[PDB]
Amino acid sequence: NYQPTPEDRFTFGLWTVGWQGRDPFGDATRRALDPVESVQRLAELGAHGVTFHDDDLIPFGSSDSEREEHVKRFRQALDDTGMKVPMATTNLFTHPVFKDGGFTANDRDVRRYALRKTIRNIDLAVELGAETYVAWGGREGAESGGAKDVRDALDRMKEAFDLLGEYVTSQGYDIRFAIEPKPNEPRGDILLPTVGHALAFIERLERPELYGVNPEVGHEQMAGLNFPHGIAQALWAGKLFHIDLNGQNGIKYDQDLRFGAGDLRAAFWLVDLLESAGYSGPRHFDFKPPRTEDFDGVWASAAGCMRNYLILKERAAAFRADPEVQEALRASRLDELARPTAADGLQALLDDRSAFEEFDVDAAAARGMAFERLDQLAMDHLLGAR
Amino acid sequence: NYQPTPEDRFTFGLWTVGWQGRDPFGDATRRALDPVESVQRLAELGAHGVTFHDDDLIPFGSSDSEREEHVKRFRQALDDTGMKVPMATTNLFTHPVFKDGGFTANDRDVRRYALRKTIRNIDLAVELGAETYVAWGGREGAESGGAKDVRDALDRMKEAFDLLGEYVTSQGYDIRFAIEPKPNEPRGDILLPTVGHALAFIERLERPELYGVNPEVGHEQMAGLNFPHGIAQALWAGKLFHIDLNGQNGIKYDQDLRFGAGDLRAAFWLVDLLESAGYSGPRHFDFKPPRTEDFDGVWASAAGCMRNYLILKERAAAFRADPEVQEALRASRLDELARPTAADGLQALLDDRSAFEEFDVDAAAARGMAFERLDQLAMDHLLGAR
Amino acid sequence: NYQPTPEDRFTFGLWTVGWQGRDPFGDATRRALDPVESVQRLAELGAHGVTFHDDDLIPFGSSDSEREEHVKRFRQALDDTGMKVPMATTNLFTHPVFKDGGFTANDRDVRRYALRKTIRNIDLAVELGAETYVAWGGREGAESGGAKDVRDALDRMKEAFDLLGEYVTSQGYDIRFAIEPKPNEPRGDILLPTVGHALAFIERLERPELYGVNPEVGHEQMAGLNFPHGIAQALWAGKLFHIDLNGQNGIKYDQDLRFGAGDLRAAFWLVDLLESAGYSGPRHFDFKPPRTEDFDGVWASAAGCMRNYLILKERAAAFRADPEVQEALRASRLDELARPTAADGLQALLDDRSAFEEFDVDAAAARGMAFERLDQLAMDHLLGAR
Amino acid sequence: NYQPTPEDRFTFGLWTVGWQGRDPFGDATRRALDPVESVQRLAELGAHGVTFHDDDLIPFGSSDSEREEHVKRFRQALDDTGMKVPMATTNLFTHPVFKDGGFTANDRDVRRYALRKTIRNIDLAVELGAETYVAWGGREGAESGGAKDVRDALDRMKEAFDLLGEYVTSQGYDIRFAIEPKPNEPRGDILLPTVGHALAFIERLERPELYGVNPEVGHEQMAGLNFPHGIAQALWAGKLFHIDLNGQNGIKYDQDLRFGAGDLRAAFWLVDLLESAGYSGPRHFDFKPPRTEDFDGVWASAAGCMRNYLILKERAAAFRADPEVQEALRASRLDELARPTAADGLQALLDDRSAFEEFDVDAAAARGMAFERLDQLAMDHLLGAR
Ligand SMILES: [Ca+2]
Ligand SMILES: [Ca+2]
Ligand SMILES: [Ca+2]
Ligand SMILES: [Ca+2]
Ligand SMILES: [Mn+2]
Ligand SMILES: [Mn+2]
Ligand SMILES: [Mn+2]
Ligand SMILES: [Mn+2]
Ligand SMILES: [Mn+2]
Ligand SMILES: [Mn+2]
Ligand SMILES: [Mn+2]
Ligand SMILES: [Mn+2]
Repeated sequence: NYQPTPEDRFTFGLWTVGWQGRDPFGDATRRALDPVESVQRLAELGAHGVTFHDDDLIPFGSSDSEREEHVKRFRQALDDTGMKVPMATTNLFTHPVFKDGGFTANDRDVRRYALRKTIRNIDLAVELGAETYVAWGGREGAESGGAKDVRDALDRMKEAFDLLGEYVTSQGYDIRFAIEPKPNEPRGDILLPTVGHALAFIERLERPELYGVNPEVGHEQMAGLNFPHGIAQALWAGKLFHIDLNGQNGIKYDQDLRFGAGDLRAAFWLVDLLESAGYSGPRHFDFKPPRTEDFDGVWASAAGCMRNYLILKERAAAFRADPEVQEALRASRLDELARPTAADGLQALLDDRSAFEEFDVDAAAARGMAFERLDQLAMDHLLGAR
Repeated sequence: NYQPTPEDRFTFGLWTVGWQGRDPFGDATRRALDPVESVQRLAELGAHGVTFHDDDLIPFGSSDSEREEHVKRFRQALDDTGMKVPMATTNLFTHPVFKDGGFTANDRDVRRYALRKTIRNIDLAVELGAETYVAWGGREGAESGGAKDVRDALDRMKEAFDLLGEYVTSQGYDIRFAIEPKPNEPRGDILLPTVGHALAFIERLERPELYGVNPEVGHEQMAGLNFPHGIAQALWAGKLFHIDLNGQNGIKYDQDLRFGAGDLRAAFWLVDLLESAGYSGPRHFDFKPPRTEDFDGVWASAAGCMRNYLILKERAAAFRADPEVQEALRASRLDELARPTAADGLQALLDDRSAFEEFDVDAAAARGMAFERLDQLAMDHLLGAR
Repeated sequence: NYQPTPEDRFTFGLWTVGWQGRDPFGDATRRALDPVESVQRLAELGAHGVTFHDDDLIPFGSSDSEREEHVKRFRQALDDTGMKVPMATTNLFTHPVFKDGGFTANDRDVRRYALRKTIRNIDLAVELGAETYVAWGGREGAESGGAKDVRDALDRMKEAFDLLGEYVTSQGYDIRFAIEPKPNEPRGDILLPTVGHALAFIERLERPELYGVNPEVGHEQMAGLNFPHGIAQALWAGKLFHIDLNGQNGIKYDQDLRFGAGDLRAAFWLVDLLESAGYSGPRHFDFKPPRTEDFDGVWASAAGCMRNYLILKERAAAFRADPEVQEALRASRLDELARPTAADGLQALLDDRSAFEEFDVDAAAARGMAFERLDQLAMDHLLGAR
Repeated sequence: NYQPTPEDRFTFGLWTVGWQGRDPFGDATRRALDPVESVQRLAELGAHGVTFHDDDLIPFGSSDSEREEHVKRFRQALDDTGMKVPMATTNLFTHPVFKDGGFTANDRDVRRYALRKTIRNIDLAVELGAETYVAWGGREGAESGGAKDVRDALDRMKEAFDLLGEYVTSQGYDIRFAIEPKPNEPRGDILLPTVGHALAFIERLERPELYGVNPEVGHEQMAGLNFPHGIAQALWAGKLFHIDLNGQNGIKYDQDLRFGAGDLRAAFWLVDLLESAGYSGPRHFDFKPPRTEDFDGVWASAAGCMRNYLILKERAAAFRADPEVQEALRASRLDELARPTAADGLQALLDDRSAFEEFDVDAAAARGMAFERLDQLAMDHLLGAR
């Protein structure tokens, strides 16, 4: 049951199943994976494609011949499996040069390098067919207040993204950017810490249409925020270009659990929203198989990502299609929420005694919203307890 | 020492010093205050002005004669003291009619009422000289996923704010709006939960220039965010129209402690930023004297708000003016953060071998940022330990 | 399906379904309920019993004749329905006299009053058949550091609980105490903030056997803790005398959602643990129907508490009984976790070369734990997706 | 000013100043330090001593000759400087063998190994003069519910600590154990997650007098708890055997900032408590110089730890000695908090009409606590603004 196929558009980063298990208190628990092997194993599980940071595919410091060979082998794996590469990104966080940032490093020479590194990989992303180029500015931020003037850093961040937009447009590329928020970790505070901050920033870029967000479940939950609500605001803005799916337990370090783990009900409401909104992008998993696992456990955890999406998709669809739930949604006035407040216009509102002098506030206040009955229908559907 | 005067522009809501101490587990511990008495007592402490929700000044349900009389008495107090009213707002949260929201209530008739209530108070705010009209949508949101379609609610929220902008423009008023984020409480999740989400939303209003944010220290800290960073992003966007100053200890219920309490170092960095940026708006306190206090303690806590601002202003100024700190800022490359990354242009960057093929990554990585020395200078200045 | 009956031992506080919906930003949205009516309505839903604070049953300030009459009517309702009263407690938080605490108020006369108030209600609890007397010290704590010397407050708290133990023993009562932790709200920080702190404190009481804990799902989750783990530690200590069941979304104000709402997977693991451990106490709900609801919604939300417990009980049982899961538990070495590390004794361990000089660390490190496969079996069982 | 000397008892782990800066998203930014060099540099800053994990001093896997040589060199550095070694600990977290735990690993052979590893290092700790042996069970816990039966794991944890107590007693050693709580990271949830849970656990060990806690500032703050309050409870229990000092900003990953950074007011109240209680143990820093720093910044950050302690010690002493503050403490009834509630005894309390029938609740409720004035005196003292 709940068997994924490539038509489900499930994608995985190389760095997900390839995570060796190092952590700040721990050494690797797994050997490195060849990207060719992860392409093959993901395909066999029913994935649609893979994504990469530059340095996941090509070791940092490679010669041009080494680079060609890594890319050749990867392309052969993609061709052998039918896997796609819908998204790529830059690693602007691992190398010590990026310890104060890439695009917002205090050192100008590092900012210029970060841009050159990114632009080299945009070209490769396009080679490989990617439609989206993600940017997670994990090193952009500070541990102390004097270290980083945030106005100046936002000026630098805008320059960087505007240069990248100039570049793609100069080359005639179709690729679009997706900025990935995170509130903290590895920096004490990261710039553009939530979906909202990233959306706001994009509106000040010179070509805003080229940029959207890549929200990650666990990242918004590291700020205690409602991930489905943030996704709804990104969809409302027309900016959900890509998404990272995983699990998180609240406010703590970035756990990157498999999707469905962590906050299960938020996963249900997320799937419900993506499906009802007709989101057409990749269902991408940015997760890490726990370091307790061997390779068999890596593949089990990846399979579980997809399985849980498909279970939740079935249950959300059944919820929305249930006449009893449709009834309950009307009883809770979700239909009224979707109608304009004052399509009659401002003057008409001002002249409507039913809106003020003759509004019976107590009668309106007495009306229950019937939200608990609706929510228990939702729970019953999620649990298969109807 | 650190004596405030009206020229410091310190303001207080009527509902701050007037908070009777009810909480969800507790009855009032203080009698209600007459607004006239709080105007007088605040003036005597050196405040510049006061702010109000409609229902703080005029009891809900008042007749026109009662309303005139409440306003008359308040105006006399303002005239007796020289206090100003720079901001007002609407109470769209206390009355049970607003239990599912004002502007985004599922019930359309409630949304229309909320707008009429607001517009009546805009007129009064303008009467009294207010430059800013705040909106805190504390009831906008949900406890469960099916109860609120956030796309539809954002459509309703945009209609509401666009109608308010149509109204002010129709009347020729100069007043501008400031949306106050909060992530949760009283709703399980509140819409526009952070500065970023509110900034993003404003960009989609029909007349965005009429709207900014009213960030509150404790609200961003309820999401674990860096309040000075969020203020910097609001300043970068040109949208810091007003601010609420108070204290909070992290991620928990909204504490509304006096300013300086809660996160003291964040208070220092906030003041440093407001002063270095030349923020010219009110320094408004949205706080609650703890319910342990009698009226003497109310006034002590209000005085402490202002005192702590003035202490932190002195220390931040001394930090920035210290030649030793100026030196340390250059050593940490804060000067370089403020210069353009690539004013030479994209092509020039692309053709600069110093940015890639001949960039010595290891040499750059070895350079320490010197942030800890800078931060300990900051600590020494804050503590008066230089 | 999932129909509760009194044999399931589900209990509710009067203050749960009777919550009028006041909050710190909001007035009541529901009328007060007569305890007689809530007894009747709960019984009809299949509840086993009810619990009370003194002031829920007898208005504060009642005369002896009024008190007798309130108790008479309540007893008639209990007799009419077959409902039980397994637990009672004291309200040491609503009245302004308790603004700095009951048992740890700085004012000694308040501490003495708090004790007298409690002892009066212990007598009534015993009258009504209660086996457990809960104490939630919601006002014990501080908003500022100088206000409360915690060593001195713990001395006062120990005196108070030791006096209560002297009292029950003097009267020959069988009732036992259960201390309910909470980390914050209404105080900035509450004393005994978690299960662990309360367990530790109990060990220093003069008659520790008389005292256990009453952990509440949402309270431990307000500190970001794992509620099932804390329950396991209370069970390990022999101290789970009572429990409060509800839902919470992480680190924020105390939400008191219906059980099953909030962290659904934690609810599953909680039920699994209570049932596998053979917890024999009440399954008590300390929840609040959201203030959006009318009375119909109150009863729906109460019914949902019980329904969700029963669904999760079925799924947890099925998980543990599945041979495939039993296999997976052995593959993950849960059997080995349950065997003694060194029943051979210290000397034997010291002389065992297999434990050190000849332990093959790499071979052991290579063994995967198989936890992800186990967890996806758990997920499949919870969702009814096997 | 604020110059530390060895008599201040400041200590540092080798792993603090020696942290190379690896993090889960980042490679090392600093070379490894020779322990000899850190001993020398710490001594020159005015430190009293150093602490170590086994694997900080002796590379994992060393031969007996290599081990002797590492220890010889370290002892020479200690002798050259007069530095002490008051505490040591075991690394039961870095090596992949410990991926599911040391003492509570599911694999029994790993649990036995963990014990042998610890016991070898206890012997060395004693060699070097240590009085305290810390245990931080960072790998004890789980990412999923089925992986770890917490009752069984606590049985294993108790066996392990009881075996260690048998060992020290068999050898006639004076050393005592200190269990270090942490709520999460690297495991999704860690067992014994707070001071309270560890204190409770200790009471169930066979020789409880041999065990205390080693609380860390940032760890309790990762659960949003009040660190000074938790320290007060550990002192009340007689169990503050050691402490880890650092800084943290709330609920997020373990930051390990220098002491004084993070929550500054909590640092002030902590110092106030340690000094007023006469804590006589090491003032140990478990911190990490941020990876932005070079070696000069490492030493600056270490110096700042000590400086901030000494500043806060001066300010706390001045607060407590100020007659004005002494007055304010009496006005807030801190004197009354320290007197017994009912030294007259239970019967006397029961017969005291002033405690109930003739207690004037309203008069008592009207009395303000004067906490805000007290707290602003505290703020003025901290800031040097008296
Ligand atoms: Ca889950
Ligand atoms: Ca403070
Ligand atoms: Ca749930
Ligand atoms: Ca600080
Ligand atoms: Mn992540
Ligand atoms: Mn991601
Ligand atoms: Mn607030
Ligand atoms: Mn506010
Ligand atoms: Mn609760
Ligand atoms: Mn409770
Ligand atoms: Mn730490
Ligand atoms: Mn530590």
